[PDB]
Amino acid sequence: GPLGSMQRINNAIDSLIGHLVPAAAGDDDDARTRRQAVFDLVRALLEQPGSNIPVNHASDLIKRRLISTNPSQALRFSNLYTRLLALPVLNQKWAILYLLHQLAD
Amino acid sequence: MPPSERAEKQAAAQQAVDILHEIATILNCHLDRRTLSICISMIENGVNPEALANVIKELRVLGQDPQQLDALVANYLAS
Repeated sequence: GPLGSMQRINNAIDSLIGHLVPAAAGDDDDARTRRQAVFDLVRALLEQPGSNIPVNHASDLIKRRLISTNPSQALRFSNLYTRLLALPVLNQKWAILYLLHQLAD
Repeated sequence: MPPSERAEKQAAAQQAVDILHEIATILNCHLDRRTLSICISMIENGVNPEALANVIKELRVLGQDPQQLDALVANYLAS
């Protein structure tokens, strides 16, 4: 959970908003009002309960997606996934892969 | 944590971004390294990844659609 990490999460949200919403990134009153409205939306979105995500779950979703979209790099993804799992960093690898699967296009 | 382990973990963190950005490219996620690294940070701090994916989608809409950004502001001010 995000308990105890609110400061670091909000600092990241500030960065995201400026990077992805240029009209909300400036120093004038209107831009700063837009930033506050966007910030409040992001906070609300991150409170939404979401689904029961059960891990090989995201990687299995990504692989089966990649046989339809773009089969030429299915093997490449599988080798990348294996490398990632072996790294001594990141405690939430399943969730980062879930994020990528959700943004896959 | 001794210097050797800190250095190894910092080097592995950089490889993690390289690997995850190549995966993101294969999947056509349209994420640059900056946005990926922010997302990694939030997820490692406990943020729900399905919610974060919605956040990215909505920020993209707001950044491309002034109508929706102004509608968001109107809703915010009315609260």
